Amino acid sequence: TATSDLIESLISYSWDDWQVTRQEARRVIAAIRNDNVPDATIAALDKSGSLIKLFQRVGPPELARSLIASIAGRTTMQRYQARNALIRSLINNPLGTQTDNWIYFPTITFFDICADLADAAGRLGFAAAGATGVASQAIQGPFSGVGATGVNPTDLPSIAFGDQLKLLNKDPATVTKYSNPLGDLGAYLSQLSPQDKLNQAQTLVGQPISTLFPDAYPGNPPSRAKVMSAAARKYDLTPQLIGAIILAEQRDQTRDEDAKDYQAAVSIKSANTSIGLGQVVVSTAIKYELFTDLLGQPVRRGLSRKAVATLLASDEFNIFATARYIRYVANLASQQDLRKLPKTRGAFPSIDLRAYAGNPRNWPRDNVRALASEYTSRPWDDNLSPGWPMFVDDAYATFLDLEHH
Ligand SMILES: [Ca+2]
Ligand SMILES: [Ca+2]
Ligand SMILES: [Ca+2]
Ligand SMILES: [Ca+2]
Repeated sequence: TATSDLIESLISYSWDDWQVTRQEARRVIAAIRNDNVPDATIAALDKSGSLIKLFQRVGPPELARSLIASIAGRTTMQRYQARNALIRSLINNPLGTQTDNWIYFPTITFFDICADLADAAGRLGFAAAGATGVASQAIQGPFSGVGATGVNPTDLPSIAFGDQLKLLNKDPATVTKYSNPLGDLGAYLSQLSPQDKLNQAQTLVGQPISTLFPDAYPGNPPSRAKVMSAAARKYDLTPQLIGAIILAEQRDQTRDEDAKDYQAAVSIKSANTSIGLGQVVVSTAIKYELFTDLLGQPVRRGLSRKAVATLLASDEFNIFATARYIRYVANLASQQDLRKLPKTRGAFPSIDLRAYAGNPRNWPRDNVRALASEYTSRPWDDNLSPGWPMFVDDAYATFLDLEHH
């Protein structure tokens, strides 16, 4: 193909030219991504013995990641040929892609994640690129975590050593610095205009996902909204309900909290923190296999705890995890006997347990309120979160209003 022709030239050596430079590698990657016949291109490269050379010669891990994610993402019928060539290419024991943010994924696992993600994105309808909807520039206070800013938790600088020492000694002032920013939830909402609220919601859903696998997508990363819609369809939810849960968490989130969430989880301590958009707890993601619909069993079986924590920092994995767990909680609700949940019935008298089995568009508002309690706290133990239900319900009202807009 025209693309394989160019790639063969770019990776070749000459009288001069004893290396595939970073710029040549970038051109190769762009050619792969711009290609209208990617399977044909891979077939041609393999036939000429150039496929293994391609993987071996694109050296810096950051470029290897882009190359491998792009090829895994674009291939269908030649998927196996690419994977096999990648495997053969690693015989001289390169770092491959296993560095930096991706140090918890072996190189072949990186390929397999990208293949599964691209396939999921295609099948579930979130492959298509979103606009560069604007992120918040905030660096502290409520609504300054990744939901607002698009700054990935895995990209945040190491917490200052002085603070790590204070956090270790459980210093009140420093703990607060890295914890939930909101005390009185209702007081927080009371200080926002309707327009402020719609703005937050739009900021959250309108911007591209902060993803650890951007080149697995055919173009630019999809909007949060698109991924939330895909998850809503997969789990019989709505983007308004998923968005309400996430907007509540993100209002009660800061940049510093994000840094602590991630860094503690992958430290030698392997802390069980809540991570990312939906503040999914690492243990919950493992207990309930929350990536089931984006990653195959072979990939999931091999994931380390720290790999799981890292995936939770990738917005699309987090949105699917959040949504799958919401549907788990709703399904569990539908199996309950309301007579055995007198505190729940007391607090939410219009709760309809059977309705939980269906779509949120047909849920009473009390179902949204009760589920908010039972998302943040243990589900259906008849112990309720004090203020989370009205906090999420207000965000829900906003999404119904935004949906209105
Ligand atoms: Ca938080
Ligand atoms: Ca797979
Ligand atoms: Ca509970
Ligand atoms: Ca909307």
